[PDB]
Amino acid sequence: FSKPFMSLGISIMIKKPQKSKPGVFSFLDPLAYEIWMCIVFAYIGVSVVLF
Amino acid sequence: VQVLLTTIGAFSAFGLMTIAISTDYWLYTRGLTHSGLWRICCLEGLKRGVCVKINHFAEYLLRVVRASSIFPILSAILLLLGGVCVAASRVYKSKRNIILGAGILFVAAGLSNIIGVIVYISANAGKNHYSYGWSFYFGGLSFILAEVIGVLAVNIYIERSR
Ligand SMILES: Oc1nc2ccc(-c3c(Cl)cccc3OC(F)(F)F)cc2[nH]1
Ligand SMILES: CCCCCCCCCCCC
Ligand SMILES: CCCCCCCCCCCC
Ligand SMILES: CCCCCCCCCC
Ligand SMILES: CCCCCCCCCC
Ligand SMILES: CCCCCCCC
Ligand SMILES: CCCCCCCC
Repeated sequence: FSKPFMSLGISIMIKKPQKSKPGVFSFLDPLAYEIWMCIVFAYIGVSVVLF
Repeated sequence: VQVLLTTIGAFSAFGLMTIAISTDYWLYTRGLTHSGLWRICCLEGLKRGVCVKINHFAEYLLRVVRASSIFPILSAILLLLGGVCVAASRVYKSKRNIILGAGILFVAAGLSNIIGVIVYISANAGKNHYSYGWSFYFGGLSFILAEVIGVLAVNIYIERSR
C-alpha cells in the first residue's frame, strides 16, 4: 500500500429538514377549530340574550 | 310581514332539528365508519353492512348526558312549545303578552342547543383524522334560525306595546 491519498470515516446521513413554510392561518394553531367556532356561536348567543 | 315569518320559521327549525338528531351521519372516523348520536353504523368493518349501538359503559355525570342526549332534544321540545305560542296570535288575540312567552322559549332552546354540542365534542375525543358529516351541520342551522326567530318574536312584542 501507498500513503493514504484520502481520509474518510463512517458518517451519518439524515433527511435534510425542509424550510417548513407555515400556513396562512398559522396563528389559529393555539386554539382548535372547535374552539373558534364555539366562540362565534357563543358570541351570537350572548348578543341575542343581551338584546 | 314579520307576523308570518315566525310561524314558518318555527316549523322550519323544529322539523329541521328533529332530522339532525334522527339520522346518524354526524361524524366520519376511521375502516371508515360513519358515527351518529345514539348509535353508530359501521362500514368496512370486516362486514358489508353492520350497525350496532354504542356502549358508554364525578365524571359519570358527563357520560349519562352523552348517552341520554337530552340537550339536543330539549331544544326541539322548546321549539314546538314556542311554535304553538306564536300560533296563538289568531285564537285568543289582543292579548299582547303571549308573544313574549314565545321569545323566551325560542332563545332558551338555543342555549340548550349549543350545550348539546359541548357535551358531544368533549365526550367524542375523551393521527385519527375525523370530520363532521352533513347531518351534523344541520344542527348548526337549528341554532342560527333559533336566534333569528328569537329576535323577530320579541320585536313584534315591542311594536305591539308601542
Ligand atoms: O345541534 C347542533 N347545534 C350546533 C351548533 C353549531 C354547530 C357547528 C357548526 Cl354549524 C359549524 C362548525 C362547528 C360547529 O360545532 C362546534 F361546536 F362549534 F364545533 C353544530 C351544531 N349542532
Ligand atoms: C333511524 C331510522 C329512520 C331513518 C330515516 C332517514 C331519513 C333520511 C332523510 C334524508 C333527507 C335529506
Ligand atoms: C334508544 C331509543 C332512541 C329513541 C329516540 C327517539 C327520539 C324522539 C325525538 C322526539 C322529538 C320531538
Ligand atoms: C379555523 C377556522 C375558523 C376560524 C374562526 C376564527 C374566528 C375569530 C373570531 C372569534
Ligand atoms: C320525524 C317525525 C317525528 C318522528 C318521531 C315521532 C314521535 C316518536 C315518539 C317516540
Ligand atoms: C368557516 C368560518 C368562517 C367565519 C367567518 C367570520 C365569522 C365572524
Ligand atoms: C330586525 C332584524 C334583526 C336581525 C338579527 C340577526 C341576528 C343574527
